[PDB]
Parts: sequence; structure tokens; C-alpha cells
Amino acid sequence: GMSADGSEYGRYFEQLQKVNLTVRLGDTGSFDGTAAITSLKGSLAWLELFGAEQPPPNTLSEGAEVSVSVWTGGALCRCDGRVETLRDDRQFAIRLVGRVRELQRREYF
Repeated sequence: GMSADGSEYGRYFEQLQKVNLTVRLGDTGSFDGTAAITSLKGSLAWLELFGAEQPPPNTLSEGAEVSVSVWTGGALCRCDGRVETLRDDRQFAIRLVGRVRELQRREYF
């Protein structure tokens, strides 16, 4: 039902799994962190950082383009996204867009 649903995202992402957080910092650089999920509802997840390595103030925003990455048993499933609705410098949503492809695959021979 129309409640910002998902498709196959929860085949790769999970409610307690963790994701990279590549934030384009258009004025600064990038800020590329880690957070665990706490709640996953289709295209939407909610996050809690991983540690005291947190961004500068005023810098995160609710529609920052941010890109996620998680490993699930075969490749790197990464997805571009937006923040959707921030809550704090360490607690925030994300909304997956552009589908999740197997971009990377731990190139170790």
C-alpha cells in the first residue's frame, strides 16, 4: 500500500544491518561514515551512526544525496539515496533510489 513501499531492497538490506553513508558535501568535500539500521520499511530505513566519528554541525540536511553500501553474501549491494528526513547529526532516515545493483565484489584474487 501507498506508505513509501520497497521492492527488493529488503532482499539485501535488513532492519539491523549496517550501511555506508557517503554524503556529497558540495561545499566541503564528502563525509563517508557507517551506521546500523534500526527500522526498515520499504524504500525507507532509519539509522543510528556507529561511533563518535560524526559530521560537522549545520552540514547534514534532510535531502542530502547520500549513498549506501552493504555486503550480503556475493557482492557489494550499494544504492544511491537521499536523507529524506533527518532527526539529529547521528539519527536519520534514508530513502533508496535508482535501484540496488551489485556494484563492487571484493576484488581479491
